[PDB]
Amino acid sequence: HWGYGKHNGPEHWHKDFPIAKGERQSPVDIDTHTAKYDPSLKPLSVSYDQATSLRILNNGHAFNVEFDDSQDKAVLKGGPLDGTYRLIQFHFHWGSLDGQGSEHTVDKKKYAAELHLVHWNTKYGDFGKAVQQPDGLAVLGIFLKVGSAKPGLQKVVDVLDSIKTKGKSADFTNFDPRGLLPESLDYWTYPGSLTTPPLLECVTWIVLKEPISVSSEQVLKFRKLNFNGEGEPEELMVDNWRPAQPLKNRQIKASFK
Ligand SMILES: CCc1c(F)c(F)c(S(N)(=O)=O)c(F)c1F
Ligand SMILES: OC[C@H]1O[C@@H](O)[C@H](O)[C@@H](O)[C@@H]1O
Ligand SMILES: [Zn+2]
Repeated sequence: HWGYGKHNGPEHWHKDFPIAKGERQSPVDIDTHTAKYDPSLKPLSVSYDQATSLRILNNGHAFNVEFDDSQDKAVLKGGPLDGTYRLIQFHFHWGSLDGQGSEHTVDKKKYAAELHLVHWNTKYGDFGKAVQQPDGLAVLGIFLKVGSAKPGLQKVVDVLDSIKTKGKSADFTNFDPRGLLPESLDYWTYPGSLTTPPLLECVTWIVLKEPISVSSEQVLKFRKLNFNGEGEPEELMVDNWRPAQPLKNRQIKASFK
């Protein structure tokens, strides 16, 4: 099955998932000079006060923090979005070293990691139907740099020892994703895809300009996770990022002048 290694990684995905070579693949490099301020973007609304986290899962590619999306609690709206998008999960991509790990790049700069908060468009009823639509998903992407610790991340860090290997999960209730946001909501936006197989072209990407800082100790604990299952030879879960893909017939819009 697909992964991030030499024999199953991003350069192989197109064989099982030919959309990998499609017209609106993600991630992309964000050329800050070419991105254009868009006055038609409405204010972005990140409304996470009633979020209900449930569980954290090592899926063999990353770890997902899952939310109760059975009703409108944690939602994203405004900006480029038409209607209401409900938070279903978040996860990260990260590197083996601090100089790589992000999926999006900014003027070709790679960050140490990238957080993805995944939301589905409520007009389609469920996530599965949403991923059959060109506007089914909105992913809020947040870069991580290594510096001061992010206090709101520590609860995630401290549970990772209990989900070291593929297929392990743990209760993860009462986690507040507001503690993972930077101060500014300035963002870039463009139409793209899932960055993992099945690579479906359903996503409105909203990538925040301001990174969050996490400590070296925090990201080092991400790097102790395993891609493999329990009892199998250890393959550290590192470098679980897809590189930038061709922009093709797309423009990146900026929320800020
Ligand atoms: C199918 C579940 C799923 C992912 F596994 C995933 F990695 C992403 S991503 N990296 O594009 O944010 C999604 F948006 C997503 F919906
Ligand atoms: O034709 C002019 C238009 O070209 C488009 O490619 C740009 O996105 C618009 O901002 C611009 O007004
Ligand atoms: Zn992701």
